[PDB]
Amino acid sequence: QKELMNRCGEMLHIRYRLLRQALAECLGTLILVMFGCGSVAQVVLSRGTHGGFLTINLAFGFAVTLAILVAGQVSGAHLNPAVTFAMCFLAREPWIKLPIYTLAQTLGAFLGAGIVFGLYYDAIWAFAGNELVVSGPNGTAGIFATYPSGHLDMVNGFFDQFIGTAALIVCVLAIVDPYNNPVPRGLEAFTVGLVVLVIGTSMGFNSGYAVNPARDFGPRLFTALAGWGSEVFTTGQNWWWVPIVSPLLGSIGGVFVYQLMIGCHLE
Amino acid sequence: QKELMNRCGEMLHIRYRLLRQALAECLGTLILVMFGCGSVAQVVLSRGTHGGFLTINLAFGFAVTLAILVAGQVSGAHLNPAVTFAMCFLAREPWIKLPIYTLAQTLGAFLGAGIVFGLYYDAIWAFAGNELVVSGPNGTAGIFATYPSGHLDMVNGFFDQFIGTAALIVCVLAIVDPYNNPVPRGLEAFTVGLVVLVIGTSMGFNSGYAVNPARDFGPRLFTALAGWGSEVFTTGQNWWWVPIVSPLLGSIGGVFVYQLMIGCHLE
Amino acid sequence: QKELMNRCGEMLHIRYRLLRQALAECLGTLILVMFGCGSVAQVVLSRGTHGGFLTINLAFGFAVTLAILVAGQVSGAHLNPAVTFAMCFLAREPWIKLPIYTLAQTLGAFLGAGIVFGLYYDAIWAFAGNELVVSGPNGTAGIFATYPSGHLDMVNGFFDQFIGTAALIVCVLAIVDPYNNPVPRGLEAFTVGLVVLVIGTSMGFNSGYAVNPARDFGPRLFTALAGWGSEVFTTGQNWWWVPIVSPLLGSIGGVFVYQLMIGCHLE
Amino acid sequence: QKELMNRCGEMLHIRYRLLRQALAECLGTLILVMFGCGSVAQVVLSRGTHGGFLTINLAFGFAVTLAILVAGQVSGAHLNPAVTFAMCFLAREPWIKLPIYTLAQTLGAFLGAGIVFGLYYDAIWAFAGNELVVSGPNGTAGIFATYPSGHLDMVNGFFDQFIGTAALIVCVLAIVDPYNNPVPRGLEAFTVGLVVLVIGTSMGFNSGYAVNPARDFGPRLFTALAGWGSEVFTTGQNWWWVPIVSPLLGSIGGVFVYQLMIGCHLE
Repeated sequence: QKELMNRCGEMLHIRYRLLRQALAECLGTLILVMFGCGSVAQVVLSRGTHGGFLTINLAFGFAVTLAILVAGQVSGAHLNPAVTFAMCFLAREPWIKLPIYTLAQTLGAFLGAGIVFGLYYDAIWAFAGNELVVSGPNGTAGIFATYPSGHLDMVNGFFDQFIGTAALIVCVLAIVDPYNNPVPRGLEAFTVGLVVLVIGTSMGFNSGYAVNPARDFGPRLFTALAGWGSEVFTTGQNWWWVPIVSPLLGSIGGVFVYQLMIGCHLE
Repeated sequence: QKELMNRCGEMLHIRYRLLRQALAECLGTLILVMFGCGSVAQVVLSRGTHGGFLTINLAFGFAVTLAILVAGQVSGAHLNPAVTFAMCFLAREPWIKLPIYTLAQTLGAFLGAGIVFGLYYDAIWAFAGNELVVSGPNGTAGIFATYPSGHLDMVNGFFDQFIGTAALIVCVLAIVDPYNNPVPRGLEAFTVGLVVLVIGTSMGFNSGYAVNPARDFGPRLFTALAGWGSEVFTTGQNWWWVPIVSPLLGSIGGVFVYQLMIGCHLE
Repeated sequence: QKELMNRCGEMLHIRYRLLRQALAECLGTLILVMFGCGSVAQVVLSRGTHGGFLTINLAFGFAVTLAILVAGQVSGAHLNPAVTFAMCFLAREPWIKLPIYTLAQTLGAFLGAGIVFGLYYDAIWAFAGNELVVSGPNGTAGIFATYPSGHLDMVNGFFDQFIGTAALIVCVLAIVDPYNNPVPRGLEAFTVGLVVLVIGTSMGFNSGYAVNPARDFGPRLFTALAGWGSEVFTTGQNWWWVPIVSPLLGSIGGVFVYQLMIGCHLE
Repeated sequence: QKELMNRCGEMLHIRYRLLRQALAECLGTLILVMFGCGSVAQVVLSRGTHGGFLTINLAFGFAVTLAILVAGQVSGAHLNPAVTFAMCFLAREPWIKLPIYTLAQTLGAFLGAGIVFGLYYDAIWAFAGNELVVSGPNGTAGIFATYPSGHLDMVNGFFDQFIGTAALIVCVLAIVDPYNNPVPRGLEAFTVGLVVLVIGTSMGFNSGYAVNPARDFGPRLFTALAGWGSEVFTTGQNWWWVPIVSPLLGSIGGVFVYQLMIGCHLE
């Protein structure tokens, strides 16, 4: 039966490399969101019975590792518009793929929310008694997108994502640096996956350590059309744009931090 | 004394390769079930005193790694009829070993339940006061097999295992792909073990993330003969066939997902 | 100042290899017990405030990895009389070092208890109000040695350690097998450290997953002389000999299990 | 745009190697403190809702791994004056960089506290109602620096840090030993990161497993100027000097322990 599989492989073969990389980013971000947002639903819908916040940190951290193992060889497994912006800002990848990856990263993250919604369709609907509440004691929209806590304000929420994304790029840039290799080559999947693991355990209290415009805006746009309504965007004094603008500004901020102390003074 | 050991080794040497691989699968699935179902008994019989659900996720995830380290070099450490079905569907392994591995995977998983039952013989019997209850406040059958929760329905339970198994095959296929190696070769034990770790932390709320017909039907058949009675099969509106049919359909579904976006468009 | 260090190194150089390996086993078991029994004191004296049972599993599992990294190159990091008995039974190491390693493993484990006692000297004494209680609500002897639970009986306690040690040897033998290498060579520290991690999360409910005569009898003998009295040995219907006799019988039982299915039918 | 980046790289290039290593230590300790002290604020300000003590252990343990991945190739990622003192005492690194690294390690740790303070500015101020309390039910100074518990005394606190640092150097020396390599070269980031993980789970109950004069005195000096006042230094019967003097004495104590049993008797 290998003759049919090889025949199907040659027909479905994609000549365009750019579209091949965008297809890998859709599945790479799908795994990250399905295994990440699905973990939140496991600890929110169960009210902590099936795990606490450490379950979210372990699943979100190791979902990046698995997403890198899946789409790393094809597209580089950027998995983040802030990460893609950092690579483009460093003259490492063409600027033409910045909107291509972002469009391919928002998708898949949007699809990953639909998979999580279909995975917990009965639990989500029975959480608030055949109704959808954006936030509160029976809030269900917090599973997909990230929302500020009661203590968090508008100014602190901006710097919460800025520091989270800057610390992500600083650690990511050191891993992907060709001249900075304190670890044998090929272990970039586990090392980058540890960065998201310690970010959730350190800066995941204010909002939910989004630090990813695709991971946040993607499922947030899904919840608007799924039935949560327009209240998703207006929650937290129009919080929806904070996990988008701030991580982009945090990427260039984290690019400068690494380059000024270690990146430029190497070799 | 090495002369006797070498003499015993040559006598016990098995010429048939297929039977050698089936013998490895029996011990490979035995370790997976003994260390997996034993973890559930540690957190169910102790009522959360000796660990929560994160204990189950860590033990189930790392039991696959140890089972791969034990039987990986001999049989490939399929450890799953859905995984074996995916390999056969991809023209990677002969179809003759699909029933051979499944028979060898149900066994060992059945034996692994007996080892767990003998490990917690006093705790299981004293859990309900010298009696066996399939489900409820003193339910003991949920340690071995997986049962749906109160919120889970018949339709959602089918798609809960379908999504769990499809996400397992997608991540497994990327690891075992000869042309998709973002990680140095030989680390397949740890990478696959992380897939089960994040599946339990993401989709382990609805039923218990079976995603393995051998890991579910094996000990479930043990509980029927151990003393739990025929109520094990009739619990949850005849739930016993869901962790069997759905993961098989989820394997081919997950095979298509990986091949269409990354698998076919490689090299 | 390197001249003095090199001069001191040549003077202190040990010609005897057997005594060099015994010295490594004393420090190897010291790290395992200090980081293992110290973890129990962190969650028992704090009444779960500074960690649950998962803290014990992670610390005990990763203490074996660090002890292997410290004494692996010198003595092989057996760290267990049952493991040493398995190697001697397999004609891999001389029988002369079976009592030498056991004497060197009981020591260090005894010293590791003294370090833990001095680490938590104030917490241990203030736990019961300037008194030492072997077991109960204010029990402090359970930190060092392992004691059966209320549900555990004499017969089940024997098979609890037998299954725990047999599963340890089966996974250890597959790692140290020269012809069974599904993982790149040199990762034996992390792979063996995962075996103890999943044993604590699976079979650590009945008694405390001793599965190590040196790790159990060592600090238990320390508690008798530290002030706990002879009640340590008579607790649990003379439980002290169960974590000694059973793991030794479980090592040869686990040796046969691996050899009959995978060990003999290799290459 | 690569022409501008290369032009900027040559201008910003640093000729002095010693200043290049000090710049790496500032960012290396910054990551360790930002991801370490930020984890404490995640579990203290949330009152355990967003994680327990295991969150601190995982974040502190893996922050050393990420800090080594960032500054390991440049300065060696000492990250600890006790570690730097151990290297200088072993005639491995020049004594001239002992005050240079310590000054560069206190900084960054001081800056890491400011980043954590700005990350949780609203949560810290709202924790005690627009006020700063050093210790108590609303204590906020314990996030940055380490303070003794109620049971801990002056004598035990000295030996709590002595044992913690000695066990750290013993495990660190075995990893960085050129002649003691039971693990493939290059995995020093993960192996050292496991040492801090098991130290927090074993000896992190008495004070908070400081075992690092830079990680403790750095943010402690920040809290004095941030608004906590001079009570930070006088808390716990002048505890501030214990995490400074004791780890330095524990480094040479741990140097002797490893050298006498394994270090000297090698090759």
